[PDB]
Formats: sequence, structure tokens, C-alpha cells
Amino acid sequence: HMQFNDILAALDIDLAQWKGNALTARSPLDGATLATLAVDTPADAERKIDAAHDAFLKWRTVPAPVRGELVRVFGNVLREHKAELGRLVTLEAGKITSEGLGEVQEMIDICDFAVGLSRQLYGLTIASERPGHRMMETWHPIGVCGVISAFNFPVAVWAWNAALAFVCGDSVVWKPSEKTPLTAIACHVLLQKALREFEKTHPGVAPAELGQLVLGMRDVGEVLTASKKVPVVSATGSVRMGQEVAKVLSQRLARGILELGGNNGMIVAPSADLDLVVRAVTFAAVGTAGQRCTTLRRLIVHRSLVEQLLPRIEKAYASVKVGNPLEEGTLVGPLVDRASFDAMQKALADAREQGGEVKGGERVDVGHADAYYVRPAIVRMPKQSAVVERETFAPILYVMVYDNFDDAIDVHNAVPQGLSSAIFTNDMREAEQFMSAAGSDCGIVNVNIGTSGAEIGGAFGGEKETGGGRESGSDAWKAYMRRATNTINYSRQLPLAQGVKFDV
Amino acid sequence: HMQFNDILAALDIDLAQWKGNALTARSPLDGATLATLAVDTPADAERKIDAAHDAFLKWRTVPAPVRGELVRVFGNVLREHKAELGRLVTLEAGKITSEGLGEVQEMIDICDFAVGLSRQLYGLTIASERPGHRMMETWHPIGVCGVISAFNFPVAVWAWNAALAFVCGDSVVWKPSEKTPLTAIACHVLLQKALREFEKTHPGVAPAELGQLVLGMRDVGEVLTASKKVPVVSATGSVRMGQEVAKVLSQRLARGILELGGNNGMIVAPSADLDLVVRAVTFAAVGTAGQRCTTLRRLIVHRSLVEQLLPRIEKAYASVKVGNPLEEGTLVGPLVDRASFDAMQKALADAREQGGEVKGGERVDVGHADAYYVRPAIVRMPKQSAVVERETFAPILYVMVYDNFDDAIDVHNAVPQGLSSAIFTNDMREAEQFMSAAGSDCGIVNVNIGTSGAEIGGAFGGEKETGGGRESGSDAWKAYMRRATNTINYSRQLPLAQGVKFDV
Ligand SMILES: NC(=O)c1ccc[n+]([C@@H]2O[C@H](COP(=O)([O-])OP(=O)(O)OC[C@H]3O[C@@H](n4cnc5c(N)ncnc54)[C@H](O)[C@@H]3O)[C@@H](O)[C@H]2O)c1
Ligand SMILES: NC(=O)c1ccc[n+]([C@@H]2O[C@H](COP(=O)([O-])OP(=O)(O)OC[C@H]3O[C@@H](n4cnc5c(N)ncnc54)[C@H](O)[C@@H]3O)[C@@H](O)[C@H]2O)c1
Repeated sequence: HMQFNDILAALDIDLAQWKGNALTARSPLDGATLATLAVDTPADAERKIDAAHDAFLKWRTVPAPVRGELVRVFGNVLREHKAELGRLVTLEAGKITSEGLGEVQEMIDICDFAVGLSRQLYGLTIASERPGHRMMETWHPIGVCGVISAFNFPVAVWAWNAALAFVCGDSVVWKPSEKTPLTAIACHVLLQKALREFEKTHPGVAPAELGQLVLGMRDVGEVLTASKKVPVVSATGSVRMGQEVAKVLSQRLARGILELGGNNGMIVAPSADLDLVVRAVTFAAVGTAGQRCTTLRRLIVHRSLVEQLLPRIEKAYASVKVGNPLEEGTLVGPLVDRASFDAMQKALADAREQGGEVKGGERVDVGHADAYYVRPAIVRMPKQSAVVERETFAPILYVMVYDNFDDAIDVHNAVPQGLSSAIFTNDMREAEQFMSAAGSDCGIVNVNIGTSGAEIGGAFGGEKETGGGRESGSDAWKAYMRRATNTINYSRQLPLAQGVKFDV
Repeated sequence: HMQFNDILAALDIDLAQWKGNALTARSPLDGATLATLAVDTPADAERKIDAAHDAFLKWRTVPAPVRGELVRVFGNVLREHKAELGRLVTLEAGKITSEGLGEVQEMIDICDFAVGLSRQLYGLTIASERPGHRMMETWHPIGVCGVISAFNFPVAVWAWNAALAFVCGDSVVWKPSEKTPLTAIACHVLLQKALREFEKTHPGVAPAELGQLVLGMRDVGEVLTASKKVPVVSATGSVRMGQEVAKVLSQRLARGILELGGNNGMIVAPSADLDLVVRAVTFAAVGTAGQRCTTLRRLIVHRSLVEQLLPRIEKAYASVKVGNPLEEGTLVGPLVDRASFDAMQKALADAREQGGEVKGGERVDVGHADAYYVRPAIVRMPKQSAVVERETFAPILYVMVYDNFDDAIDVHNAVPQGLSSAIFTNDMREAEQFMSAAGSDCGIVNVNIGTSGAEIGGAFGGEKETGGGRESGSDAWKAYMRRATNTINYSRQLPLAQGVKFDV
């Protein structure tokens, strides 16, 4: 049990430098104010973008393996402060202590992955059709990387973008969610510590302005997306946010990494391991109070399994501990705020109007009118009606029955989102069909592991309204750089004159 | 010498099936009407998009090597009709006979390249951190591929997109420039011939509606870009077109391959091979009457070379034959239309107001008031002023002097476009600096080969206002498919209960 001021002190955060009376930093745990903060003006945001661009001009000529060493040092700083940073994630995002720790560990893991990439950043050498010419494809730092992040992963989304961007020779301007500024301040402070350690061993190499933190409301978010000095913006959030950002990027022909909403489903086929299913369903649907973008929200269960499987899931649901995420034993912490609670209860009301039968979903009183805890809900639906197609960012699992596998695929694919997906089956034919071109239409398509089944090494992102961006693994790093095709003529041969007078 | 009706007959085009009184197909050679055509209504366009989507649903499960066989057959059909199709390109786009032939040969070359890709389409198998799990990245046909193309490469741009899209399991809906419909009709007719040959050896495999041709004005172009059944649109044209298309794509969170304008420059450094430079400059600047998107428009010449080099370029310029592109000896055919001529003369007027000294640029009378031939212009400019930053799609080469190499790079990079670029030097240090992160900012960056130096095997496209899309070589094919990250759990191990009641 570390108090809030102990956390700040252990992170070496001096709140006096960030205090103000513009932005209230609230804890979902009890609704209490953690601190009140100053915010950037639009002009402040522009100035920070100018400084990040100057930083980029220096950083882009630093050898990438040297750039990776800063990221390696940053990984070690995060390791040293993992417990306190994780606790801050719990206080501000409301997730249980182990998920706070787990989210910081994701930051650390991507640092080490990016260190590996810092010795790669592979283009190609390519055969040329021209005699005495050589051809290659090279990759180059692109410029300032804007990062717009959501409340629910307040540190790992930024780390995923910044580790890659720094290794790729970019500076970063970060505008975190106005709901989670304190975790962002902490990350920024820990980065400054990394830069100080790196400056000891690499004097003059890293620009002090490499990472920028912009705190505030829509006005500074709009400065960032409209800035002609920011050639790529990674934007994580709602579908509506992504549409608006993409419109601004398009107007100035800039690049987007769009990581928008999910509405993730699982098909449970007749041969599924039910002992495995009941656990995988429960944990993916109720984890983080249904506030992961990969949260399981749709369950498509074969008719032969309903009578066996559903009472087991209901039994697990009822035994899940909802409570303050600081307590040992808690599995489900609070929803982030009232708007989230209201949208949940509205979704459930819609579900009932649409023929659904709701279990769970009621509010859990913890003694605070401005803290919103709920029992996870599981809703038997006669079809995948309008409410099921909405992403309600809350623990609601809609259950639909299917008979024919092709029909289950169609139902699975019929929502407008396309982030993650899973099939539980032991039949290799169904598993492969689900992963095939006519199967799941999502960016993440898993077999016998739930919809949060993803790791550093894989490209992370989705299709359809999820926006098409990819982060983290595979060659996602290319989105932080610009491709060049180079043809080099080392021949002394002159082109044919074609009757043109070239003689001296 | 093949007459127009001979060309149609040899291509097996029955004009009676395409004739109408909506769209006039005009030849830039003499301004004459070649034919008057029917056009698609918005509803026609929607119906064709529906048919292409149905075609996609069938084609996406055809093995890619089988899909490549259709493209191989298409390549052979193009070989058989190369002379006549090339002649049609000359009549409609106005380029000289060898460039008409050369453009069709690009279609043929990309077919064979796509045949190779049809046995690849590589994703990854990737280590997983989870015991008893396997992870991989797979690629899948994405859906209908919209293709919007420009007048000046009326057949190769479509071929570049369609060869890859077909091999990648996509259908194609093509809306060619309203300025070059007849070349598009020919390509579509030749594709139908390929489908008939393929149907003999592969009965029932390829959907008849795999390729669609949409002829008409903005109204059908806007149906295509707004269609929710078209997940990717490849758009080749002006910067303004690309901005408008990208806005529509963004609103529905769809993917763009944007191939917009260039404003391509060459740095000539003190050690350059001047015999080589004078030829490379002349051919890249005046070729196709300055109507390539890679046309050389800006020359940044070291002061020590000006007195030697510029009279040699002027001498070559004056000897260039401007005339009807059907004539042997012609190097420079006509501008496409009056609007192009007027914009050229306006640019030259602006250049003079901005201190420039113009040579060439006057109209060449060929006896037709509606045919626009010009002498290529070369303009000595005191600086890279406002007119030089505009892309004027005409043969105007602006010449700026430089002293310091870093300053030349800044001037080279100061325009808003970013397609292709070149440095002519024998100094390896300058050549590498130009290709480095702080060098040319373009998508194509060449050494001792001009700004049209590109080939099938390289990714083709640019940065900045050029829009960021890539076509043809390297892994450009990924833009026609959707990535999936697959994690497969084949372990029998249950997750920890975490105190949740899972027992039966
Ligand atoms: N795809 C992913 O990787 C991923 C990861 C985490 C969360 N999410 C999604 O995020 C959502 C939950 O996060 P949220 O509630 O914070 O979303 P949100 O859209 O309300 O806000 C996300 C961020 O965008 C900013 N923003 C909003 N509108 C903006 C605009 N027009 N211009 C500039 N900035 C703007 C916000 O200030 C915030 O920083 C869910 O839909 C969830 O699925 C997706
Ligand atoms: N980047 C490349 O690979 C490449 C290749 C060839 C040409 N170009 C560029 O193309 C331009 C010359 O071609 P152009 O004069 O035909 O260009 P353009 O922009 O006038 O037209 C291109 C195509 O877009 C269509 N179009 C225009 N506005 C549209 C809209 N709002 N919605 C839908 N469709 C729309 C036109 O009908 C035509 O088919 C130059 O700028 C040149 O640099 C680029």
C-alpha cells in the first residue's frame, strides 16, 4: 500500500511543476480528485511541435543502433520504477494491480524489441534491369510522430509508438487522454531520466526535446493533427475520433496509424474444449471491466453446447469479485466515469427492448456516488440486433446461438468493427476456415485463445471501422519511416542521341 | 501506318457497342473527334461495383498461383496486340510511337512480375512467447479495388494496379480519365479475351465480372470513391484530386493508394559527367512533352558548370523535333489540350515576372487550332520562386544555380511535391549524402540516372504532396490485401482460476 504522494515521490515527479487550475485529474476508484493541473495553450502546443521538429533534424542522423541504446536505457528505467508506475495506472485507469504491472511490462518488452529493430530497419537490395546500375530500397526517419492515446491503456500505447519512433529516428509529440494525464507525466519524467543517463555515456547525441508531452483538451489535440510539421499521427480511440483525425490528415496528405474501436467476437464450435472455453470467455469478457479494445463482447455458440456451457459461464460470472482494484481478490474494478456507466445501462435497456435476457449488469455500491462499479453482464440475444453492433465500452457479453458454421462466420463478420476475433474448436478444418480468406475479417484472428490474445512480436490492429493501422510487431515499424527507391548508375555509357545534337 | 478503324478491328473492338452521344473521345494530335461514346450513370456504376464485389467473393478463394495464370495469359494477349494498343496510346495520349509501345510493354512486364508474386504473397511465421502456441501473419484478398487513373499513362497505371490486385484475389473497378476512354475500352476488351482463353483451361474458375470499366465524368468517379464495397482505391492524378479522394476515403475509413503530382529536380554537382548530364537532362525534361509525372522540371546546377553545361542543353533543346508523334523523327508530341497549353503559357509569364529568362516555349503551328504543340522551355531563374514550386504539367525546365551542397539539398527539398529526384556526380560522398536521411526527401532518389529512372521491381510513388502511395515492386502488393495476425493455442493447459469458480 503506497499512497499517492509516495508514488509521485518514488517516480521523482514534482507536482508543483505541473499543478494548475485547468485540468482535474480524477481517480475512477472513488471519484476523488488526485490533482489539478495546468494545460498547454494552442501556442504552447505549436512551440513544442517546433522543438520536436528541431529534435528530429538532429536525431535522424544518429545511427539507429545508437538510437536503440537510448531505448534500452529507457527500458531499464521502466524496470526500476515498474511497481510505482503500475500503481499509478491502477489509480488513474482503474485496472487491478496485476494489470497495472502487466501494462508497464508491455512498455518494457517493446523497448527490448525495439532495441533489436535498431540493428535492422531492413529495406532491400533489388536486381535492376539496367546494365551497370544497382537498385535498392532504403528507409528513412520521417519526422515528428504525433501520438494520440486513449484512457484505458494510458502508458503502453504511447510506449508502443515511442519505442519504435525513437529507434526509427523520429521525435514524438504525445497528447494523452485528458482522462489520464498523471500516467503521461510519469512516463515523460521517466523518459527524461533515461535521457540524463544516456547523456552521460553519449554526450551531445540525443536532443533534449526528443519527446514532448502536450496536456489539454480538444484545442491542442487539433493543433497536433493539423500541424504541417507532423507527417504521421498514431491515433488510438473511438471510431468517431479516428474519422475526424483521418479527415484532417487527408487534407494535408499526411499519414495516419488509426487504432480505433473493436467489437470482438468468439465462435464456439461443437468440438471445443469447454473447460478451456468457460475460462477464456470469462477472462476476456470481464477483464479490465470490459474496457479493453480487444474485450470479448460477442459470443456465437453452437446450439448443441448452450445448455452445457452457458450455466458454467453464468456461474463463473457470479463468482467474479467486483471491487476496489487495490484489494487483493478484486478481478473487476470500476468503469472510468459516469458517461461510461450511463452508456452501459442504456445498452442493456436497448438489449431488453430487442428481445434480450440480461443477467448481471447492476451497479455495485462502494460508497461513492461518482465512482461506477458494475457486475459484468451476459445477455442472451435472439439475434445480433442493433445494440450488439454498437461498441459499448463496458462488460456486456451478447450471446447468439448458431447452427451452421458458414452462418456463424457471417454473424461474426456482420458488425462494422474488425479488431480481434477467435474460434474455439478442436476441428482443424473449422480452425483453418476461420483463419482463411473467407473466414474472420479481423486484424487479429485466433484459435483457442481469446480476443486479447496478442503479443509484442505480432502486428497489432484491425480492419473495417477499426481503421487499418498496425502497431508493435512484424514490420509495423515501416509506418514510422519513409520508403525511398534508389537507382544508381555507375556505368560510363551514354544514352543514344535519338538524332538530338549533343556533340560539342 | 494503321488507320483508326484498323486499330479497332485488330483489337477486336466493336465500337457500335460503346458509341453514344455523351462523351467525346478527342485526339491531341489534331484535335479531331475519334469517336463519341456512351457513359455510365451513377446507378450503372453502382451495379458494376455490386457485380465486382460478387466476383471478389468467388475470386478470393481461388489459389493465388491459379489467379496468376490468368494474369500470365493476359500478358500474352497484350504481347499479341502490342503494336495496335501502343498506336492507340499514341492517338489518345499523344506520345510518340516508341513510348506508346514502351507503355504497353510496362503492362506486359508487370504481368510477368505478378505471376511471380502469385507464388509468394509472403507473410511471416513468428515466434510466440506462449508455450504450446504458434503465431503467424497471413495476408488475404481485401475486396473490390477501385482504380482512378490519369490521361498521360492511360494503360500502364491500370495494369500496375490490376495485375497485382487480380493476383492478390481482388476484383477491379476502373474509372479511367475521361480524356482517354478508348485506350481503357481496349484494355477491357483485351482482358475479356484473356478471360475467354483462361475459361478454356480453367472452366468455372474466374468470375466473368472480375474486371469492371466505368466510363464517365465526376459523378461516377464519386460513386466509386464513396462506395462502402470498395475497401481500397488507387488514385493517380493531381494533388487536388488526391486530397478530395482521401477525404472521402477517410470518412468511411477506407484505404488509399495516392499517386499524385511531382515536381522533380536534379542536382548537378561539380564532378558530374557532363556528356551524360546533357543527355539525361534533355530526355527527362522534354520526353512526353513534359507530361510524365516523373518529368524533370527543376535543375540545380553548380556555379562552376553553368557556362559549360547550359549552352549544351540549349543546343540539344533547339535540335529536338517537335511534331506529330506518328512521324519518324518526332521526339516531342503535343500537349493534351488547350487548358494545358494555357497553363504552360501562364507559368512562363509568371516566370518572367519573377526574374526568369525563358528560351523556347513557343507554340508550333501544325495547322489545327485545337491541337497544341510547343517547343520545350528552359528558364534561367534567379531563385526557386513561386512559379517553380507549382507543378506545371508541360515541358518547362527551371534552372537554379547553387554554390554549397547543403544549400542545393534545401532548394531541392523546398517544393511541396516529393515524387522522384536525382543527383549527377561522381563523388561518392555527395551521392550517398543525397540518398541519406538528410538528403533528397523524395520517394525515388537516383544517382546519375534521371527522374524517370524507375522499373517494375521497385516500389513506385512519392512523399509530401505526392501522397505516399506505392505501386508495382517490392512489397507494394500488400496494399491490395489485408493483414491478419493469427495466434493458435494447441495446448491442453487451462488458465489459472484466479479464484473464479470454474468447477462443474
Ligand atoms: N485499436 C486499438 O489499439 C485501441 C487501443 C485502446 C483503445 N482503443 C479504443 O479506444 C476507445 C476508448 O478510448 P477513449 O474512450 O479514450 O476514446 P476517445 O475517442 O474518446 O479518445 C481517444 C483520444 O483521442 C482524443 N481525441 C478525441 N477526439 C479528437 C479529435 N477530434 N481530434 C483530436 N484528438 C481527439 C482524446 O482526447 C483522447 O486523447 C474504444 O473505442 C476502444 O476500442 C483502441
Ligand atoms: N504519382 C504517379 O504515379 C502519377 C502518375 C501519372 C500521373 N500523375 C499525376 O497526374 C497529373 C496529371 O493527370 P491528370 O491531369 O489526368 O490529373 P487529374 O487529377 O485531373 O485526373 C486524374 C483522374 O482523377 C479523376 N478525378 C478528378 N477529380 C476527382 C474527384 N474529385 N473524385 C474522383 N475522381 C476524380 C479524373 O476523372 C481522372 O480520371 C499530374 O499531377 C501528374 O503528376 C501521377
